[PDB]
Amino acid sequence: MDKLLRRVRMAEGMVARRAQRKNALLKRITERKQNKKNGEAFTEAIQQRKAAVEARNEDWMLGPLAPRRELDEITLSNGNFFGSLSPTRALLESEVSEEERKARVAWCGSPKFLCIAPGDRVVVIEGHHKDLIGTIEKLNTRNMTVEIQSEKLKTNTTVPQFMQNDADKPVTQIYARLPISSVRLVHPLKDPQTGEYRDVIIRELRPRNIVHDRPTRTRSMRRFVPGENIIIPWPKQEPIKREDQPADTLRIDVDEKTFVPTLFRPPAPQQVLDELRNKYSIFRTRHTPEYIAKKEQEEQEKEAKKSAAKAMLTPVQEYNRKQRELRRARGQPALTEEMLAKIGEVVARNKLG
Amino acid sequence: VNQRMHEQRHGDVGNWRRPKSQKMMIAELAKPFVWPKPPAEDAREAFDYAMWKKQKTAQEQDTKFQGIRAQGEVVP
Amino acid sequence: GPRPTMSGATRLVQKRRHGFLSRVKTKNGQKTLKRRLAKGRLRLSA
Amino acid sequence: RNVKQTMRGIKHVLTERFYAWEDAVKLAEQDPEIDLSNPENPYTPST
Amino acid sequence: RGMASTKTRYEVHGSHKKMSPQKGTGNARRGTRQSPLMKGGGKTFGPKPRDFSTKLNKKVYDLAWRTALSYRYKRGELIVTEDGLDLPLPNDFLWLAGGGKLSRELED
Amino acid sequence: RQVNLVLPGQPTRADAPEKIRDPNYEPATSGAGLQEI
Amino acid sequence: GLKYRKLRLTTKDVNKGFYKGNRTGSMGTHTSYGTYKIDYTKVRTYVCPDLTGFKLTPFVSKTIRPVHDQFPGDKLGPKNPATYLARWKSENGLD
RNA sequence: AUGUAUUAAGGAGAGUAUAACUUAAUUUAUGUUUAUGAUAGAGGUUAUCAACAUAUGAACUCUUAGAGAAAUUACUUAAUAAACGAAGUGAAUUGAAAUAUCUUAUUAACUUCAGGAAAAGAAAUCAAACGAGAUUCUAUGAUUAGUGUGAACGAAAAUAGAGCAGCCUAUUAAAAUAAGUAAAAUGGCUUUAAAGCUGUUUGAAUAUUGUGGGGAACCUUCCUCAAAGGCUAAAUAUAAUACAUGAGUUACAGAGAAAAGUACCGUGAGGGAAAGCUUUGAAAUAGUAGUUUU
Ligand SMILES: [K+]
Ligand SMILES: [K+]
Ligand SMILES: [K+]
Ligand SMILES: [K+]
Ligand SMILES: [K+]
Ligand SMILES: [Mg+2]
Ligand SMILES: [Mg+2]
Ligand SMILES: [Mg+2]
Ligand SMILES: [Mg+2]
Ligand SMILES: [Mg+2]
Ligand SMILES: [Mg+2]
Ligand SMILES: [Mg+2]
Ligand SMILES: [Mg+2]
Ligand SMILES: [Mg+2]
Ligand SMILES: [Mg+2]
Ligand SMILES: [Mg+2]
Ligand SMILES: [Mg+2]
Ligand SMILES: [Mg+2]
Ligand SMILES: [Mg+2]
Ligand SMILES: [Mg+2]
Ligand SMILES: [Mg+2]
Ligand SMILES: [Mg+2]
Ligand SMILES: [Mg+2]
Ligand SMILES: [Mg+2]
Ligand SMILES: [Mg+2]
Ligand SMILES: [Mg+2]
Repeated sequence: MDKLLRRVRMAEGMVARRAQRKNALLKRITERKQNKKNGEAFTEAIQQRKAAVEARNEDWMLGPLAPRRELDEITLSNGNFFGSLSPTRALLESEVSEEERKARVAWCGSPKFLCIAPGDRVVVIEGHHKDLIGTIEKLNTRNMTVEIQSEKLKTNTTVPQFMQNDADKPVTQIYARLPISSVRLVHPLKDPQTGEYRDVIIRELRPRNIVHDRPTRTRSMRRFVPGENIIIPWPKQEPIKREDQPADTLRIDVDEKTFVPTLFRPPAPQQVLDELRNKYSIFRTRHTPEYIAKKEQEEQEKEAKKSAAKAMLTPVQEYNRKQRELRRARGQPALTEEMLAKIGEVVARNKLG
Repeated sequence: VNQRMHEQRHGDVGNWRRPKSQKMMIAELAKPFVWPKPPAEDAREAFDYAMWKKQKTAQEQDTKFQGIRAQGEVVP
Repeated sequence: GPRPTMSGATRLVQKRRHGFLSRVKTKNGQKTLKRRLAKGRLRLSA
Repeated sequence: RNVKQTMRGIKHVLTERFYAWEDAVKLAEQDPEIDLSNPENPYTPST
Repeated sequence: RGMASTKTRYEVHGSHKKMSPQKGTGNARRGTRQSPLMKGGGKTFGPKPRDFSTKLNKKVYDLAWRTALSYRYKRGELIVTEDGLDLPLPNDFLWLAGGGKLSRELED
Repeated sequence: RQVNLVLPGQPTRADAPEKIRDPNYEPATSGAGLQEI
Repeated sequence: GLKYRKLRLTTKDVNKGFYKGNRTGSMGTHTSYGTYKIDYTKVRTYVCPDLTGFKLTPFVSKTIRPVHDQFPGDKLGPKNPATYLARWKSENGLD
C-alpha cells in the first residue's frame, strides 16, 4: 500500500533525527575529555620550557656554585624527574584532531592514502636531531607518528610505578617517536647524466594507479614523486603470520555446501521468521495480502461514507447532476481552418489595413 | 531481583536515572555440582596477576585519596 | 514560616495527584503535559 | 565479539532465504514450467 | 550589512516575576531578572538590525564620479586604451592550458 | 607542434635499493648535502 | 522529602498494592481465590538440536581471507527471486 | 540578525563495539570514477588506508487497544506535539494628568474545528459623467476625509512592488439562478446617519422593452452592479533543516543553555543555574625582604 510506506518513511526519519542529537552530544563530551587529557601534555611542555629559562640564568650567575639538579626530587606538578619526559610525551600517543592528521600526512598522500610504509629510510627535518637518517620501524596511523630506532632519538622517561617493580630504576631511556611531518623519504636514484646512484630526499609523494577490490575490501596503488614522475617502489613488508587455531573450523567443513532450495516448504520452520524480525514493528515492509486487503478497505469505507448522502438526493438534485455528466462528454467545440481563416482577416483588417 | 544504584547519565553530570535491575536464579540440582577452588595468588601467573596487582593497588590508592579530598582534607 | 507539610507523606498520593495518568486522562492535565513538553521538561509528571 | 558476528550472520542469511523463497513462490506461479497444483511432479524441464 | 542585534529587558528569556520583596529582606529592591542591572539582563540601547544607508543626490553623486575621474586625468594616472583590453598571454601557454596537458598547479 | 615550456615527462620506475648492484654506491648516513627533489 | 521522591518509582520502594512486572510473559491465568493456573500452551520451550558430531565452530581460521559475493550485473544479487527459483530447478526439482 | 532553498507530527524510557545506535545495537549487494581522482604493496580487530550515486537486512518499551500508580499488565501486524489558521466568548493594567462615554482593544486569554498552510476570492465592487475591473501580502495616499465634549481613534479611491487565473464541461465532479429571503419596527453590535452582523415581531419584486441592490440621513433621474447556490494555484503565516552574508557576539558576551530546560528549588502548576581552551596575569588582600621612620 502507498499509505503504509509513508508510515515507515516517517518512522525511519524520527529515529535518525534522534540518533543525530545523541551522537552530536557524545562527540562534544568525548572531545571535551580528550582536550583535557592532551592539555596535560601541553602543560608539561610549557612547564619545562620555563624551567629552562630559569635554569640557564642560574648557571650564568652562580658559576662554580651551580646546583646539581639531576640529584633533586621530582616535580610534584607532573611527577617527572630532571631531564626526563613523560611516556605520553615521549611516545606521542595523545590523540590529535582530524585536521591535524591531514596536515601531518599532507606531504605524503592523505590519512587514507598514505604513501609511506614501515621499512623505508627517512630523514628528520625538525627538532634537535635534524638531518638524521634512520629506518621506520613502526607506523602509528592514529596519531600519524613514526618510530625510528636510532640511538640519537632516545630520551629519558619517567616510568609510572604501577607498572614497575621495587628494585627497578625509576627512569629509563626509550626511543622517542616523531610525527610524520617531521620526516621526509630518502631513496637512491640514478643520475641521468652519468648513471651513478646517489641518495636524495623526496619532498612530496602522491598515490598513483589506485585500484580497489570490492569483494575483498582491498586496494593496491603506487607512489610517485610529483614534478618528476619517479615511481618509487614500496618497501619490503612482511605479511602478518596467519595460523590455524584449534578452536577454528577446518577448511574442509567451512566449504561444505549443504543448502538445497525448496519451493513447497519454507527454508526453515515458519515459526523462526517471528524471531528474525518483529511481526508488529512499524518498520515492517513485507505485509500479507490479507492485511493489505484490510488496509485498502479503510479508504473504500470512507469514499462510500462520504458519498453516502447520494441516496437522500431530491429529484431535481439528481436531474442536475445527471445533466452535468452528459454535458462534460460533449467537450469543447473546435475552430475549423475555414473559421480561422475568416478570423485572421478581421485581425489583419483592424491592425494593418 | 537485584536492584542497581540510581546514577547520573554522565557519572557526575546529567539527569538521574536507574539502570536495568539484575535477575539471579538458584536451581536445585538433582545431581550435586561442586566448584573448584580459586588458584593461589602465587599460581595465577597465567593471568598476569603480578602486573594486575600493581595496577590494582595504584587505583586503590587513587580512589582512597580522592575520598580524603571528598571530606575536605589533605594528606600532610 | 514554612511548615513540615510533607511529614507522613506517601508515594501513592504522589502518583494519584501528579502522575502521568492523572494528566493524559483529563482536559486540564493534557495542557500541563504539552506545556512541560514544549518547554523541554524530562519530568512531565511525578 | 567474533561469536556475535556469526550469530548476526545466521540471522541475515535466514531472513534472506525466507524473503527469497516467499517471492520465488509468487514468481513460480506465473511460470509455465512449474505446476504448483501437483507436488509429486511439480516441474518439467522445458524442451 | 547592519544586522547586529542585541536583546533588551523585554526580549531576554525568563519569567517576569519580582525577584525580592519590596521591603523586608534589607537588600536593594529588585524587579524582574531581565533588568540591565542584573547579570544576564538586557542591554538597553544595544545594537539592532537597521539600515545604515544614506542618500546622495544623483547630481552630486555624478559630480563626485567625474571629479575622481579628473583627479586621475591631471595626474596622468588615467591611461585609456583601445577595445579588447586583455592580457596578451603567450599563445603556447594558451594552447596547452586549453588542451588540458597542463595541470592546475602549473597553469596557475 | 613543439612548445617552449618543458613539461614533466612520462613516469619512470626507480630501482629498489636492494636490487642496486653498483659497486660505487654507499647509503647516506647524514642528510646534510643531499639534493631535495 | 527532597530528591529521591522525584526518581521513577520501583517495586523495591513501595508496598501498598503497587505491582510492576519485568515483562516475563503471561504463563496462565489468575483464579478467583488468589492462585495461578499455568497454561502450558503459553509456556515456551527451547529447541536445542543434538550437537554430537557437529564440526562447525563459531570461528573460521584467519588463513582463509574474508571474501564477499560478486553477483555481477544483478542489482538484487543475493535477493533475486529468479536466481533462487532457477537454482532450485537444477539442484532440487522434486521439493 | 536577515536572506535563499527545502520540508510539513513530536518527545521520552531502557539497552548497546564510548566517532559507529536498537538485543542483527559497525547488515548485505549494484554502477561509476579512482591522483590526469574527488572537493602493481601492507592492512578483516594490528580492522573499518574510498569517496559519490542507487538499492538492501534489522530497528526494542512508553506516549499510542482495554485497564492502571506512563515506560506495567494484557493483547496486537491497535499508532500524529507545539507554533501558525477560522469562528465563538471576551477582560484588565494604561491614557484622558480624577472619572462614568471613550482609549487600552475586534487586544491578551480561553473554547471548538481544520490544513500543510488556513482564510479569502473572480463584483447585487468601487467610481463620477472619464472610467477601473477577483482575493491575499508591503508601502504611499494618511498625525488625511471623518468621528469624538475631549484624550485620542481613523478610512476609501488611486499609485508602486510581490504574485497573477480564471470559471460552472468549476479538472473532480456543485445551480433546474435561489422567500420567512431582501427589507421594515424595536433591542444591541459595528460605524460617521449609509452599507454590513443580529434576538423579537412582521414582510417584497422578477431583467436595460429599466425588475432588484448600491452610489454615507433622505427623495428623484442617471450611472453601476445582479444577493438569498458554488469551485479555484501563486504571492502570505508558523515550525524544522541546510546554506550564504556580517564596521554581529568571542565566554558575567552570544541564547537560559560551548555537556541545559540538565543540576538545583517547589506538594504542585512552576522557577531555573554555574561551568570554554595549553596562552597573558591587573587590582584588592596576605606573608616576608631592602632603604627609612617609630
Ligand atoms: K479631565
Ligand atoms: K479631523
Ligand atoms: K443599517
Ligand atoms: K553565559
Ligand atoms: K596579582
Ligand atoms: Mg594488497
Ligand atoms: Mg531481532
Ligand atoms: Mg525493514
Ligand atoms: Mg502557612
Ligand atoms: Mg498526614
Ligand atoms: Mg506579573
Ligand atoms: Mg544576555
Ligand atoms: Mg553617516
Ligand atoms: Mg524498601
Ligand atoms: Mg518501604
Ligand atoms: Mg490492587
Ligand atoms: Mg491505553
Ligand atoms: Mg500498550
Ligand atoms: Mg494602507
Ligand atoms: Mg441571483
Ligand atoms: Mg438584513
Ligand atoms: Mg439606501
Ligand atoms: Mg442591503
Ligand atoms: Mg452570483
Ligand atoms: Mg559591534
Ligand atoms: Mg565580558
